[PDB]
Amino acid sequence: KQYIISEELISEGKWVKLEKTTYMDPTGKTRTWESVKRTTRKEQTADGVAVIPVLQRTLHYECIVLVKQFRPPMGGYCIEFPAGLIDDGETPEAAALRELEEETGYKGDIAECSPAVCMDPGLSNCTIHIVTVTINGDDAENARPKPKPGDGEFVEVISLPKNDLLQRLDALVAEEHLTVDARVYSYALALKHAN
Amino acid sequence: KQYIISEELISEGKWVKLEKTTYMDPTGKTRTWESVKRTTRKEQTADGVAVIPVLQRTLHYECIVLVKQFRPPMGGYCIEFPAGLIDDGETPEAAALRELEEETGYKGDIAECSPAVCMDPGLSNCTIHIVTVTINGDDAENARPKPKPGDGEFVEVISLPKNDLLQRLDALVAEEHLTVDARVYSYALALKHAN
Ligand SMILES: Cc1cccc(-c2nnc(Cn3c(N(C)C)nc4c3c(=O)n(C)c(=O)n4C)o2)c1
Ligand SMILES: Cc1cccc(-c2nnc(Cn3c(N(C)C)nc4c3c(=O)n(C)c(=O)n4C)o2)c1
Repeated sequence: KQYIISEELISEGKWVKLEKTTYMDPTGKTRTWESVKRTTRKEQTADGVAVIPVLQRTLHYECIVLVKQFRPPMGGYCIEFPAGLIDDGETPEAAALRELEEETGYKGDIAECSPAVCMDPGLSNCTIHIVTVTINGDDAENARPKPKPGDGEFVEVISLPKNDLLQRLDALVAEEHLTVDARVYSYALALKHAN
Repeated sequence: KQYIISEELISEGKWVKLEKTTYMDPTGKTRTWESVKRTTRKEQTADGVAVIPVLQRTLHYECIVLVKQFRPPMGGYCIEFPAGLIDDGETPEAAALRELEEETGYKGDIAECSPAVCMDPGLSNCTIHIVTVTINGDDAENARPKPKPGDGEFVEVISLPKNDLLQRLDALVAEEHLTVDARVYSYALALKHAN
């Protein structure tokens, strides 16, 4: 009932561009929006993947494997699902598994993969697949995960119990410029509400 | 050990600006990032709020109150938690209850409120509080909720049972294409994952 009329390039970087979006509202009136888009999408179903890595161990509660990373847009460190762009010709599942191993060293198994879901629709067209990945933490390869030799990134790995995720997130994040990712927190919230 | 070095304005719009961010990695090397920022943040705890509205009625499943609206950056419709900017001097909780009532007509009670969390930390500094808000659907107030939408806003309200959220989201999307918000999906996903 609403439709895009035109989208005009305002400013383009290497990774991200800014667009003026002209669209029609249901009354037939023309309106505008400032839209942020990534420049790196080609034939992918979404810009990237977020990985929900479930560390499964027979002697432990399931943990969610999270990464702590400096994020320049945030001017501080962030606790996130392992995440990254889907490479050209790569599947969400493949990107998820690769990205998990690159960032954490864990070798996971696909559990499930979401449709493309939007990161911040009121602002950007950015989408990810949320790929749930199980990690056999008792398997010897996963005994001591190494974020797979060189990477170029500086990533601390954090494993938090699934049954206490939200509280463990709040605890971590009170100390300064360390922010929880919104999706991580949404996930944590539902774990808490569901019990 | 990592910190923002300089922030260079590339392009500033009314709602959103685009910056090239120079930061110091642990190696002592300077790197750049393209960062998106909202222009509308003031002296706030976060830019805005997302509301997780749990519609509660005796002898009924809890429902999650979601909103559907055309999102120009997505050039299509998205299913989201009610969300909007925190006004000046406003609390996250107050913004949440206000935003919930504006979009859905529901008058809710604060259940809990998150710290500021990142909408998309790899791209923007955008933060929200995720505010869980319970709605007594048996109260006369909420018998007949009336949205009070803003000039430009056209918001459809969709209430999905909490106990079957992920499926009902899928069901919605099968009926016709829309994008589910990532925070909504993360929430829905965790409801199934819980335990
Ligand atoms: C922090 C946060 C979290 C979730 C949602 C929001 C948000 N949703 N809408 C707005 C504000 N907004 C309005 N209005 C409220 C009219 N118009 C807008 C915008 C807008 O942001 N842009 C980028 C625009 O281009 N136009 C035209 O903010 C903000
Ligand atoms: C879709 C999605 C969802 C969640 C996280 C990401 C993401 N996180 N990092 C990247 C890729 N990236 C890299 N690298 C992987 C080096 N560098 C970057 C970027 C980058 O996006 N920008 C905006 C940049 O400015 N520089 C410098 O993508 C992508």
